Order: sequence, then C-alpha cells, then structure tokens
Amino acid sequence: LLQDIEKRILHYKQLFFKEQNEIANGKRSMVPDNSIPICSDVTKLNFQALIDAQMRHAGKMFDVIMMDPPWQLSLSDEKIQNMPIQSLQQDGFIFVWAINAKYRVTIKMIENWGYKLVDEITWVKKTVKIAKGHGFYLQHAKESCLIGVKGDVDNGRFKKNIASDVIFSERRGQSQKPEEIYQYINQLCPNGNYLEIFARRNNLHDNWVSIGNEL
Amino acid sequence: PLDFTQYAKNMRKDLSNQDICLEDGALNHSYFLTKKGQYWTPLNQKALQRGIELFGVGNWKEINYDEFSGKANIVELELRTCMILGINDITEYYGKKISEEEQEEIKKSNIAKGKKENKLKDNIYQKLQ
Ligand SMILES: Nc1ncnc2c1ncn2[C@@H]1O[C@H](CSCC[C@H](N)C(=O)O)[C@@H](O)[C@H]1O
Repeated sequence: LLQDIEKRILHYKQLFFKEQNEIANGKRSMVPDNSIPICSDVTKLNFQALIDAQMRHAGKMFDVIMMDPPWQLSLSDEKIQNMPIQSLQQDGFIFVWAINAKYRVTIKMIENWGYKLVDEITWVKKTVKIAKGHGFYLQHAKESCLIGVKGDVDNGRFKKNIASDVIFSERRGQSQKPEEIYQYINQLCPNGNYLEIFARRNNLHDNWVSIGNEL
Repeated sequence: PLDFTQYAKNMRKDLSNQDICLEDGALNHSYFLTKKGQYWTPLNQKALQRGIELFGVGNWKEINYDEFSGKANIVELELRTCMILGINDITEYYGKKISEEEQEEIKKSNIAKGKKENKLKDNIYQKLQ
C-alpha cells in the first residue's frame, strides 16, 4: 500500500536524523576508549612502525598476542607463517585459534616463531550444553586456542594458575570468540600491553592494540 | 604506573587512519557507529554542500560524479540534504541550486519555523502532507 509505504519512509528518516544528531552531541561508541584500533592488511603492514611506536610510548613489548588467522579454505598459509611475529614480542605469551584443519600446522607455526607450546584452551558451545559440528572423523563440539611462550614469565606481571583451560560461552555472530578470553588474559597478565591480529570490530578492548582490515 | 589512555593517543596518531581518531589523538566514535567503509567524512560533507551550490538539490546523478565519484548511496545524499536545509521533506527545494550562504539561512529559517510551530523533532522541521 502506497500510503503504508509512504508512511514508513518518513518514520525511518527520522531515526537517521536522530542518530546523526546524537552523534553530533557526543554519543559514545560501543568501543572502549582505551582500545587502539588500526586498519590495515598485515601483508601490506610494516610492523616496524608499530614496533617503533610501541617501544616509544611503552619502552616495552607485547605481553600477549592473539590470532584467528583467516585460514584459506583466506590469506596464503605461507603469508601468515611469514608475518614478522618474532619481532613483535620478546618475553611473553601468544594465543592462536586453530580450526581442526589447521591444528597441527598452527603448532608448527608457533614453534617456528620460537614459542614453546604449553597449554591449550578449549571452547565449548552451549545450547542454552552441546555443539553440533560436521567433524571429518569425530563431530566437533569445540575449537581451541593454542598458547605458546617465550622468555621469562617468572616475572611479576604474569600470574601462574590464574585461569582455566576450559571456556563455557555461547556463540555470537560466529566467528566470534568468547568474551571470557579477555578476562582469562587478565588473570595471566594484569594490566599489561596486549596485541591482537586479524581483529574484528566487535572484539576491541581497552589497552589492546588491534589490527584487522575490517576496522 | 602506565597511563594507558595517553599511550593510546600517540599510537592512534601515527598508526590509525585519519578518520578513526581526532587530531588530539582521541578516538572518534562517529567512525565506529557507522558501518564499513560507509563513514561520512567532514571533508566530503563540505562536498555535498558544495554540490548543491553548483548543481542543485535532486541533481544527485549530476552532483554525484563531480564531488563523490562512485560515490555515495543516492539516498544518503538526499537524507543529508534534508539535514542541511533543516526540513524533513526536501521536495519543496528540488531542482534549485542553493548557495552555502543560503542553505544556512533556509536551515536557520526552517528550524525557527519548526520550533514556534512546535513541530520540529531532532532539530529537523517536520512537514505536513
Ligand atoms: N590479508 C589480511 N590482512 C589482515 N587481516 C585480514 C586479511 N584477510 C582477512 N583478514 C581479517 O582477519 C579476520 C579473521 S576473523 C577474526 C575473528 C575475530 N577474532 C573475532 O573476534 O571473532 C577478519 O577480520 C578478516 O577481516
């Protein structure tokens, strides 16, 4: 009905008129203020700039790094392996999410960058308690974060025995990782520099650098 | 004993795209409420205003090539123009090229009119049909 349609359009423009107005007035972003989004493609990215600045404003190097590589089924597998991660951090943990397809390869990847595999986080998907995945040999009801370490964590900053291997949350807009990972990272490192690569807009947090081409 | 908030700025200055953060180095929530890639920059706002002065309202196809090359949803323009003139029905002004000096007046005038009429919502005058 034209009258019905004509009617909706005016109602709709009003929202937009309102939202732009609210923004004018300072309406906040969902994003926390302390987060440091950067938009680039890593292949394109020169990590020197990131290192120079980080050393410059912290005189330090990343406590933690996180990854959800966009595995090809889509960055070349070679490209991710070849990212200059080793330069990025000197004494810290690394997290990386391995789909069951890449699980071994990922392992080889962190070891390549000089990490020692010490722990794996497991993430279950709860119906709200089960996940249906079309597993090649066994159906999958989780994916998992592989954690590697280099250097001294005997340091005060990282706290041992502060987190649980298993995580329990619902899946939102997958691929979107559980919130609680950032909490668990708080246990491990309390208020320390963190990084994240391949990052989407939703997952930005305070004190966290983030690089993705979707930011 | 680190101020994360300060740390955020200098990084955001040399690292983050111009749209993402303000000159001071604070992060501008405008960019982050809008989607993509769909951000409407101050500078191309000037371009809309400039475009109306040259080609006139409802000249979007002609206006579009000159100031936004692809460049914009035909709707985003008309919606934004409704904002420039301070009305919600832009039909009245169509095909008329309006100077920046005059867009300011029409907006100023239309709003005062809305307010006294008591039919202005969100700083835009609502128009009877
Ligand atoms: N060549 C490239 N360079 C940098 N980032 C890329 C890329 N190709 C894909 N990406 C990004 O890597 C991300 C993989 S998805 C990341 C999921 C995200 N961690 C979450 O919170 O769920 C996507 O943002 C994709 O945009």
